[PDB]
Amino acid sequence: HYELPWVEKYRPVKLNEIVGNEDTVSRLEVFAREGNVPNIIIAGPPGTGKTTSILCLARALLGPALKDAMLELNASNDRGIDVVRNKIKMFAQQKVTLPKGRHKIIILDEADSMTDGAQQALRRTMEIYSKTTRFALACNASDKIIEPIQSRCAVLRYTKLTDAQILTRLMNVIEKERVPYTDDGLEAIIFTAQGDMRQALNNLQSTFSGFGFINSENVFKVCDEPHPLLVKEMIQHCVNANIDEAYKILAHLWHLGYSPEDIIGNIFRVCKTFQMAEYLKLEFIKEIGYTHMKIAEGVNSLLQMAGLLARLCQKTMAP
Amino acid sequence: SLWVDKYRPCSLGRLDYHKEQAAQLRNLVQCGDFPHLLVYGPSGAGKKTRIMCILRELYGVGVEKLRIEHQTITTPSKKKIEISTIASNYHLEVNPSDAGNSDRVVIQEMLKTVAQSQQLETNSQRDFKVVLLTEVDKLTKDAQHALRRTMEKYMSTCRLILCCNSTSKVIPPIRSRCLAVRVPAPSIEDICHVLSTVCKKEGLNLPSQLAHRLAEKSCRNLRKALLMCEACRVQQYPFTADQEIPETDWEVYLRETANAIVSQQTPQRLLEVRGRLYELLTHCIPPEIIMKGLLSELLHNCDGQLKGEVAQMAAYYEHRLQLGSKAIYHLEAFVAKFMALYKKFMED
Amino acid sequence: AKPVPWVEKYRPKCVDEVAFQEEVVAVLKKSLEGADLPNLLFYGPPGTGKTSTILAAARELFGPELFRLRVLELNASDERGIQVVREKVKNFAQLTVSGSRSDGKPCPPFKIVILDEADSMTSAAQAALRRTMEKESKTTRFCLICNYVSRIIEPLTSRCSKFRFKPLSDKIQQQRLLDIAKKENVKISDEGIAYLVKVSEGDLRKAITFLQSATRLTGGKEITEKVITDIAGVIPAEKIDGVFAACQSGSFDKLEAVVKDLIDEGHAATQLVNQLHDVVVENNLSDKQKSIITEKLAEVDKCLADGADEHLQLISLCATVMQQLSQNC
Amino acid sequence: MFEARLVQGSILKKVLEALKDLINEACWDISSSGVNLQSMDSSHVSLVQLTLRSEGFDTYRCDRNLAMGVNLTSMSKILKCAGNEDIITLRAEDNADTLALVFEAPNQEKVSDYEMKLMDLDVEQLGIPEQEYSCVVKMPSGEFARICRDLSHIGDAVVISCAKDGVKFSASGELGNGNIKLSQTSNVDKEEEAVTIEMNEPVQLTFALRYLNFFTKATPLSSTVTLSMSADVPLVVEYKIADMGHLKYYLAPKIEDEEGS
Amino acid sequence: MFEARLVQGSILKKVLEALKDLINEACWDISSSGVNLQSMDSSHVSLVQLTLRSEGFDTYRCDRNLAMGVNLTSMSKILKCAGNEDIITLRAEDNADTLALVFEAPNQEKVSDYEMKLMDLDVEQLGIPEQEYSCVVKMPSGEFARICRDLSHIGDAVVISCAKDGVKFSASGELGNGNIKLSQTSNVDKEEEAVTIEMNEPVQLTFALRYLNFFTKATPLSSTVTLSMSADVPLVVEYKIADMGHLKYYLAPKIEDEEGS
Amino acid sequence: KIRNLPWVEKYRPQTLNDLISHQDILSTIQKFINEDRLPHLLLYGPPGTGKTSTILACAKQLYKDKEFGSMVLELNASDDRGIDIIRGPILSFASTRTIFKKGFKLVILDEADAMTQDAQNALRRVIEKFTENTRFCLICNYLSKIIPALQSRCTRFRFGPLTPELMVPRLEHVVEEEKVDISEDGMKALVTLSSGDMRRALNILQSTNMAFGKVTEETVYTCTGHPLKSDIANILDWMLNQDFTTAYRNITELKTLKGLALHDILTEIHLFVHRVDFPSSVRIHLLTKMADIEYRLSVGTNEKIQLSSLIAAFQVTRDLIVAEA
DNA sequence: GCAGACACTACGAGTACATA
DNA sequence: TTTTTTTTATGTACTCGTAGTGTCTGC
Ligand SMILES: Nc1ncnc2c1ncn2[C@@H]1O[C@H](COP(=O)(O)OP(=O)(O)OP(O)(O)=S)[C@@H](O)[C@H]1O
Ligand SMILES: Nc1ncnc2c1ncn2[C@@H]1O[C@H](COP(=O)(O)OP(=O)(O)OP(O)(O)=S)[C@@H](O)[C@H]1O
Ligand SMILES: Nc1ncnc2c1ncn2[C@@H]1O[C@H](COP(=O)(O)OP(=O)(O)OP(O)(O)=S)[C@@H](O)[C@H]1O
Ligand SMILES: Nc1ncnc2c1ncn2[C@@H]1O[C@H](COP(=O)(O)OP(=O)(O)O)[C@@H](O)[C@H]1O
Ligand SMILES: [Mg+2]
Ligand SMILES: [Mg+2]
Ligand SMILES: [Mg+2]
Repeated sequence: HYELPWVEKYRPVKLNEIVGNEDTVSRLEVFAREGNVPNIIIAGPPGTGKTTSILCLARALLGPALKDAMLELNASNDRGIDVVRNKIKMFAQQKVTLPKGRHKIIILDEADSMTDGAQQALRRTMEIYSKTTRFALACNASDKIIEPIQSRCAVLRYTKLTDAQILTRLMNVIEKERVPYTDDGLEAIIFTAQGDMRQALNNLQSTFSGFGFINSENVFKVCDEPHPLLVKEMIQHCVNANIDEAYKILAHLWHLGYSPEDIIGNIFRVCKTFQMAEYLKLEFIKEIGYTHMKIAEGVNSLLQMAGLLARLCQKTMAP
Repeated sequence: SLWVDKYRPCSLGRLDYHKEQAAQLRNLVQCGDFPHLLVYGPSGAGKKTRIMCILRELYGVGVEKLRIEHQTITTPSKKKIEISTIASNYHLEVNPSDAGNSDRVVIQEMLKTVAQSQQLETNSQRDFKVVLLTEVDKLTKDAQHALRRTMEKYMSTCRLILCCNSTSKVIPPIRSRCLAVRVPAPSIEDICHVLSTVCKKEGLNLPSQLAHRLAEKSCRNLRKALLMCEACRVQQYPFTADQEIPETDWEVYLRETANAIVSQQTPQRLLEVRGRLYELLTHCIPPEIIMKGLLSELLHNCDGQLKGEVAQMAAYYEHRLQLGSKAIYHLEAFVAKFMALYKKFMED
Repeated sequence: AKPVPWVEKYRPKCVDEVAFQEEVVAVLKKSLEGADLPNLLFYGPPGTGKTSTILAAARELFGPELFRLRVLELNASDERGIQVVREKVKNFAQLTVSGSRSDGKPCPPFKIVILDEADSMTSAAQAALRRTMEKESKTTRFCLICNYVSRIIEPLTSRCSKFRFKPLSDKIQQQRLLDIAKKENVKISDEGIAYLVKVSEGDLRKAITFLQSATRLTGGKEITEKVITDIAGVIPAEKIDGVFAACQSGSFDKLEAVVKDLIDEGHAATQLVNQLHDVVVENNLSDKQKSIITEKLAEVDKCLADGADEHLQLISLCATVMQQLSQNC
Repeated sequence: MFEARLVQGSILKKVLEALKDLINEACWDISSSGVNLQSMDSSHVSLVQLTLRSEGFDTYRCDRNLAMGVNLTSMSKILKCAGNEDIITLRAEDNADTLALVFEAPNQEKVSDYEMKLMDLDVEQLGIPEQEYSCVVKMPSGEFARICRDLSHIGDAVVISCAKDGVKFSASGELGNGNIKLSQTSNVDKEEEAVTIEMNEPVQLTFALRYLNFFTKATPLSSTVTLSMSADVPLVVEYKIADMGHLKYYLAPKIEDEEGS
Repeated sequence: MFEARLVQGSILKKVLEALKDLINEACWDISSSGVNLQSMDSSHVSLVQLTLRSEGFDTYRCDRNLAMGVNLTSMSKILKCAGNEDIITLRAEDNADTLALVFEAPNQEKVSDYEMKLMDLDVEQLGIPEQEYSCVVKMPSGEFARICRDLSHIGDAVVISCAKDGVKFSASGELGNGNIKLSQTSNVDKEEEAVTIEMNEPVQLTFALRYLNFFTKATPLSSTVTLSMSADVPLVVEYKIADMGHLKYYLAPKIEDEEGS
Repeated sequence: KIRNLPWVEKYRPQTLNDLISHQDILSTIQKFINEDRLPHLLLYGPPGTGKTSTILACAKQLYKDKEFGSMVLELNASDDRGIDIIRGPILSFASTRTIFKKGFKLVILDEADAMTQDAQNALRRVIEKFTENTRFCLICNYLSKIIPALQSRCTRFRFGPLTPELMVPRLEHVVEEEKVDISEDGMKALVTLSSGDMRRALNILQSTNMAFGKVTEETVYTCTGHPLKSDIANILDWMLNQDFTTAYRNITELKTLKGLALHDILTEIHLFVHRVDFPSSVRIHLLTKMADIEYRLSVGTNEKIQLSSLIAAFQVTRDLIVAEA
């Protein structure tokens, strides 16, 4: 036997062990206790626990009838126009005896990869056989799922995890794993995770396996500080036409080994949600796209990024 | 047959202008080891006449017996595209710009089949064939980058005579591989001599003043000058000194479009000018000639401290037009910038 | 006994015939001796000798009987997609090195893949080449030829030992052109060969083409400087002085007139940009005026590099230098 | 006025899918001796001769010598609706510009007529010289269908030589050459398998692969295939369609490329 | 020098049509004892071992040992054009890359030399454990191929169980369960049809159906296939050719997880 | 035995101890291997830092030579890696057991940035469902080309650029095993021109050993063609001190004599501008101008005109700097 | 034994889209 | 309170129609 990593070994098996989104998880716990759950779409950031919530709800609702009354489909399966017509539909008509308030659950994980025609063919088999079967969909970008499917469900939306919600499960994993720690190292783990519980467990396991103790510099020796938190400060330095500090942060990110594509992509994501004027943001985005054209055609050096920073500083001083 | 085709010279010694260049081209192709040629100059100068005179000098008189040949080429997207081709018993002429952006496929498949095949008759036909690539300035950069190894590997068997208007659109990999032959436009006196010789060969009398006005109105284009000379013969046989010369409709339409630009500077006038530019673009007029005619007419109504900024604006928006794909955006941007500059100049 | 033009007749057959590219020629010469030949990347201006060096090298290493079985040459003239790299290049790189030379000359234990004009390869097709060179380098070698190294991705740049082909110096080009003229029974004056090596600007193919064309034009007599000037498309100095007189006049009508004169006489705008820049960097203008005139010359040359119209770029550059000359008036 | 009747419907179901991908038109020339079809491609590489005599038709009425042209795109969709062992009758009037094609059952009350527009094409007869070749050999039809499909997996151009030992089929490519020499199979029960050589001058020539593979789907039309070729005369492939006539094919040699370093 | 010679060409045809959709390239290991072939599939799940004895060849000579990497997609297009009552010649020089596949046509006249190009894929030698199997079952290849086809209709992966009574095939599929249990059917006139059990320990393993039906394409090679199975070491589908050698197959079991409940 | 291989492949770190720079990451990876708890890895960084060699050393340490074909399914950008491969061979490799010896398998996906988004989306549940039986290693250069679900599933180790302090002894080992005469300035030139990349350092060393036979600063800067620091300082001194024609003549004479290229001159001048205490407006103008010149050199342009513009970009700001005072 | 009918997979063809 | 159409140049994925072809039934 091989020991599992802490991401999959410490997966919650009950709905009370899932932290974050307390109202939605509590309502899912009530549904799992009583029954008659509706069709459900859970959307959110990766690592929030949508697959965990769906699987825990299905395991608590079905129980011993799991192997015959649950159909799990993933992106590793086909889920084409033929699988919806001959596999989802045949399982929907299929007779499975169940207790009262319990239905067959068709789990369609990662429904963004589902094609538009397959989701169109999924509608009438969802509406007709709702007396016998139920659907549970999980997705990251809810815009890829078509509107008639979203109208057929209660579209639940998951938010990014609060640091205390990660911290409680970090206490849980630490006391079942007997991990020596300090407080600042766990704040470093939370800071490296950035709302991702998978990244929190991965970084905690890496720091425990590599060093055996959780302080700040043991975490930052193998993990990394998040990239757009420095890009926000460098864009802020570009806002006040301060080219020296902006180039200092750009050169620090360049000597860390980041490619120009990743740097300019995080620049664009920071400038998307930055707090400035609307016209200044628009000409900043136009300048970023003009530089990204030169990055894409082949020329990508520190000189191009410094020229982009200087043009962004020029956009402030040119009303 | 019109006057542009009935009185075209056949041999290099019959050319009335650029006779020293005709003797140089006579001495160039005599041995047969001449390199690839890049015949460039203004349109209507006589580049194709010199190329066919070179082809007459190399082979027999069989280069004037042409035929239309059709070839269907398969794209990488598996869509069949038909391309027309002028071919003779000694040479062949290709216009790859008729295929659009698929000219790279024409260079990669059509040209290699011609270049990789040695000529069937070696005694009547010479030791090499000639491929005429006409309008290589309109070629995309991918087709020009696919061209270069064909001009190096099978050069001693397949020779090339490239014809274009501007050598700035030709990449320096191609420009290094071929000897550039410059054919300037004939002056007013050479065009007057050609028109007088054509009119005397038809039994007519042509005054010097009318021939001079035909030469200035054609802007040193011998094809256009011979066409308006034939048109002036058609409309009125007595060749008066002040006989009205007919004009093409797109040029005067461009003049009226620029007059409408000057007359009002408002967004709805900009919309009407955009409709006029749509009318000009839908008649297959190239957008750089629209920009050139616009700058030719709008600078007549500008004052002396405004012409440089309008010229720089026109060149900048023409370069952005050649970088982009949609002509109407850059044309309307140039027109809107000119209206803004004209309103700022007149209101101050 | 057919005639052959001089660019292919004087194409280097061996490595010692390549001129002025001393470091890479020494590298391939030690590879000819038997040293570990690395993956090569050749880049530089046109006419410098990137294709001929590797072709003469492969002819030297393999001979006539092993060129077809050890060299795969791919250019932009054939199809190089993701599938050609994934199938044809990988199946060639996975082949066995079998067959030795019959003349007793040593045979190298690798194949050579020549990807000439690798700027035209896509970024996806270049990404499929990486572990082909990393895995199959025991039995094959890769030589990418390009003109701009920015079009080559950074993994492929890092995998290949880069050799930059410099533009040829005046001295080496002068001796090579004099040797070619001596071998062809033709004569050229000192001013003629000086103007030839000034016009060619390190392009040996252009120099050989101009020398051959002047030989055919004159017929075998003295190749003087005037046949070089009228064979190169060099604008006469009177046109440049007329352009500067129209610029110093301060009126746009004479400026349009001389720009229309230069356009109608078939002069290329690259030659006008070169001669105009040569005049501006060698006169008594101020440093600020020279600075923004040269900046306009650079941006006009760039705008001509993407194939913009000649007349509008020339009228914009002439308007800018007209404003610069008439500002101090 | 032209009206003809066929003995079997499978003749047009075996002759007309063969020229699905060769020629862009079907020009039938009416004479008193029979019908004639001489057409070329758009690439001017293959020539097809189809001559069916009048003695084998069920009926044949002819008064004038005309020339009609039939397209392929509408014709190919019609024949899939037609039968196999039925009779196919045709009708064309003197002044009408619409050829009538009927593929009715041999015992039926009603007919089925899918007419098409006559294309007014202006073509001329190039004229085959019918000169003496260098080699004339006889080959089986079904075996020729296999050996044309054989070399399609090797390269794109094949080489056919024909010496006194036999006819040599070669296909050189990046994979490996393949050599096939049919010879001396007269000791068989069937008269179909008798491979004979009639003449003697050997000629080596290269022919394109695709046009031979476009030919060998019409192999159950005839029993044997006669192969005729010379040094500069194009390769002639002869078919004999039962008792009603004969079919002739023509391939110009494929252009061989240069050899370099 | 390597010169092997197949006594009938039908033996090579049935071998390489079983590895056509399964194995990636043919890596022939050549020695004086015979021709070996030990290569995994593309998915690194199945393993094929093929050993042909030198005594089964017509003439076999091998001066020095060779490793012979040959692409099979280009190789499998040559056994399509090969006879079954015919002679197959295999040639390989000491330091060359050509592989002469010389045979005769079904018309049985002509030599047909086809060439391959050798590959330089180095491969680490995979060690066959040669351990004792806790379930050895003799079973006909026709019956093993039939119930593998019937089980592909019902499910995706099949549960194969062996015990004292006999082998048992279970397919938990979409439409339901398909259970086939066969035993002691040696009381027939034929000697090929026989189910025999040799060892004792009862195992249970799940295998992919797409490889079990791939392995049963060697049905014309052997009348009876030996099935070897145990708990740790994988399933073996063993074909023993009568006068040529043996064909040895391996297939790893699938990962299954019991429900927590 | 002697072999005919490039020095970037002849000298490959077959073990984890032969890699030089990322000591903490490799110590954590060795502790993952020794404790039999290796997770799904995401090795990303600039090229030439040793990401392929790290996972090849890991696969060589985990599995012996008699069972390497049964445990490692290595797929890179040279192979077709579509969604048919993820739903086919990769899924069948992940969901099955081992033929010879019981153990966990490894799927190495080199150049995972070149994979499509459909294959990356199909890869998520293959990683998550069969994490006990097999582990997936994704190696990329651009982390933005990998979907955030795959970044969440795999713990990431940033293989940053190789610092020249720890990059020296590996080059010393290559020099000692290759019998190469090298000076101190030659090694300094190698670790300066390499810029955190041990592949091009070995390529420069092999090319300089073949071209000259010795590795000195002059030989390295001649074989590479890079300008020396003193010549870049002289070019900056000419552009900031003298008039247009004299500085143009000096820089053109230096470029003709040394055979320099304008790209390396632009790179080193851009590096020397941030060290020189410029005003903010002057630095912004200079950065924009050199960005324009370095963009302009990517097409068929004349290099002399761009050199004149490079001089012009400093002759503009000379008067501004002096009048700033 | 050979002609007709059945489902089977391989292949050709058309279409959409690729970002946060 | 207002709706047509094929261009962008590859790479990949999806979906559907069609065509050899192995195999089964029957007189
Ligand atoms: N809310 C949570 N509470 C506790 N553990 C969690 C939570 N979310 C994630 N985890 C842990 O992270 C692992 C992976 O969570 P997942 O449910 O797979 O993430 P996800 O929400 O499905 O995101 P995607 O879209 O599938 S990448 C689980 O096995 C848990 O160990
Ligand atoms: N270094 C050189 N030594 C001798 N002859 C040369 C040299 N460079 C160029 N030539 C001559 O010029 C011809 C063209 O040289 P090429 O090697 O094709 O130039 P190039 O490097 O390929 O330029 P590009 O990038 O392909 S446009 C050769 O056939 C020679 O005749
Ligand atoms: N850390 C290192 N220690 C020692 N040698 C190294 C190191 N990194 C790279 N090298 C050398 O450089 C060669 C190439 O290293 P690679 O592992 O292929 O680089 P890489 O990390 O794969 O970069 P990319 O993104 O794949 S191009 C190796 O064979 C070594 O010779
Ligand atoms: N030397 C000449 N003598 C008389 N007519 C000429 C001469 N050169 C050109 N022409 C006429 O002028 C026109 C120029 O067109 P063309 O020769 O195609 O050159 P271009 O390709 O530059 O338009 C032709 O129609 C031709 O009849
Ligand atoms: Mg999930
Ligand atoms: Mg080249
Ligand atoms: Mg790597």
